[PDB]
Amino acid sequence: CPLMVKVLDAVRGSPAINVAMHVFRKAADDTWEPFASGKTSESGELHGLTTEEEFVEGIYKVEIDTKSYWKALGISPFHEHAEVVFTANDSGPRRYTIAALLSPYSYSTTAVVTN
Amino acid sequence: CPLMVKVLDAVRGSPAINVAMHVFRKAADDTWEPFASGKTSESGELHGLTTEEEFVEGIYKVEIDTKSYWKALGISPFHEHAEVVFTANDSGPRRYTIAALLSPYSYSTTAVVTN
Ligand SMILES: CCc1oc2cc(O)ccc2c1C(=O)c1cc(I)c(O)c(I)c1
Ligand SMILES: CCc1oc2cc(O)ccc2c1C(=O)c1cc(I)c(O)c(I)c1
Repeated sequence: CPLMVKVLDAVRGSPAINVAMHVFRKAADDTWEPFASGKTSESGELHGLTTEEEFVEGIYKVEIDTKSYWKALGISPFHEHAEVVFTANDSGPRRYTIAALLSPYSYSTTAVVTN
Repeated sequence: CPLMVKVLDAVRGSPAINVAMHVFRKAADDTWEPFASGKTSESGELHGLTTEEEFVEGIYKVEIDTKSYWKALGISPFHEHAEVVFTANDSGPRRYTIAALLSPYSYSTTAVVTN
């Protein structure tokens, strides 16, 4: 699993379940082409987005549909989405977890990059 | 001052000085148009980006150049930039402070919205 996304909810103290997201890879003309997408599981995790062979060096964007999540909970949110943009680099074997902790007017995102 | 951006450095415990950012506004054809830009001062704040009359309803994106900030301190960070996308002024004019707290592999962003 070269790339996994985990989303938590800071209002309810729980995984953020059924959060949709799309992953994009930056093309040579600086546009964003779709790469993978899915919705978080009951654990707040989205697995299986890509494979080692496909996940080459480049700039990637994860767009997490936080607005729909808060709307489904009846809570007014600030952001249209949470966007995480990063370069994937080959420095030995690397697995990436992109994590996001969500509140209606704030989010915190980190990366856990391991071998 | 309807739109202000404040950036802090979580490694040094200080304002993040000389951080460049660009603000965009979504046009009716759904492209991002340039709206304003600037860099943070010694206080970590960027004031004066827009005016009440120009800052109409719309979807705005603030792209904060966090990568250049960390690279100048010798650090190779995870993110290319921090992106903040939000609908503004949908219920009348408000004042927005966008805040970002930066670490090399993580950032937290919030908004303070006042009437
Ligand atoms: C210390 C855990 C943690 O704290 C945070 C605080 C934040 O503001 C934002 C994100 C996190 C975050 C995670 O990224 C996280 C949580 C779990 I549970 C995991 O299994 C994994 I992998 C990663
Ligand atoms: C970048 C600003 C900021 O972002 C954060 C994110 C967090 O998760 C926790 C705290 C902060 C935080 C601040 O400490 C802060 C905010 C304002 I508005 C200030 O006027 C002053 I002085 C300090």
